[PDB]
Amino acid sequence: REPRLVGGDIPCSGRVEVKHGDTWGSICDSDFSLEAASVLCRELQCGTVVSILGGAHFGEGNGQIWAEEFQCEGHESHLSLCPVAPRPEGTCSHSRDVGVVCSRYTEIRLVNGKTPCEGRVELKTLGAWGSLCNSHWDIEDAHVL
Amino acid sequence: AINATGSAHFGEGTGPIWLDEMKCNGKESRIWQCHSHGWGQQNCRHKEDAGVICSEFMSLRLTSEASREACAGRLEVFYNGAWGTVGKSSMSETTVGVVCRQLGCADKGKINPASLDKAMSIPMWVDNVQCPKGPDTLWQCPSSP
Ligand SMILES: *[C@@H]1O[C@H](CO)[C@@H](O)[C@H](O)[C@H]1NC(C)=O
Ligand SMILES: [Ca+2]
Ligand SMILES: [Ca+2]
Repeated sequence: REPRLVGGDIPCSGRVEVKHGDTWGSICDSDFSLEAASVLCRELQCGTVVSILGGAHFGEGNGQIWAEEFQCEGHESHLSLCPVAPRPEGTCSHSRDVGVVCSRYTEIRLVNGKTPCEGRVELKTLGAWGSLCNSHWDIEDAHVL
Repeated sequence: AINATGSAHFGEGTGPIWLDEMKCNGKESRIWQCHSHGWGQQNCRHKEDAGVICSEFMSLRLTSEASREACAGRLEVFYNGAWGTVGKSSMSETTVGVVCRQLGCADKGKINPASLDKAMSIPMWVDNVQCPKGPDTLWQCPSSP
């Protein structure tokens, strides 16, 4: 069970697509719960689920849509270990694709520094790149970066 | 069958659910042969349970003007989804006692003549009831067909 997020400009927000070993397929909204979404953000290294958006808000998914329904405890590391329950085929359509917005949305990089690990801090927000202010920037911030 | 009871009306079962969405033509001899989603596959819970009321389900009560159930009144028996009276022929003291003890009114009892008012003039289901010594319930006493 390999999940991924597509169709989103935000780094940790997009439409849910689960790979069943070889094929990529979308997930219907009625088959996704809060516990399953929390596992998906954790597996994708995005931290915490913020919202669950149905109706193909992030992007009209293509390909097949699986009728598998996730019955998730909530503490599973991956979607693969989470028990699921099959359903009769053809239950859901394309217009009800599930979307997930996780927490880790900020993107920061270091540029123009000769070393890849050293450089001025640049942060992208509202569709533009810019340089972070030095004021109130200290060693604790630097270590996390 | 006369009724198919749902929503755990009869009771709540603790065992795991074995079948889901049973579709049967009604003529198959064994319950297994009917179509289902899969053996041991389910999406319900224990709160949903299936009950059945068969044709030969018998209950006993006394009908009176004041109350539907009373310690004195007309004797009624329930069979094949219908209520029926019982004839007075071959009536015995032991049979009267067994009727009273089954419904928890008294130990012995007595037969009073017919009252002035009778409800709906329901038919007779059984006649010539002869009760031996020993059976607490009326179902064990021989009678006419
Ligand atoms: C059984 O079905 C009959 C016929 O529909 C109905 O009158 C009766 O109320 C039902 N009994 C129960 C207990 O559901
Ligand atoms: Ca079902
Ligand atoms: Ca059926």
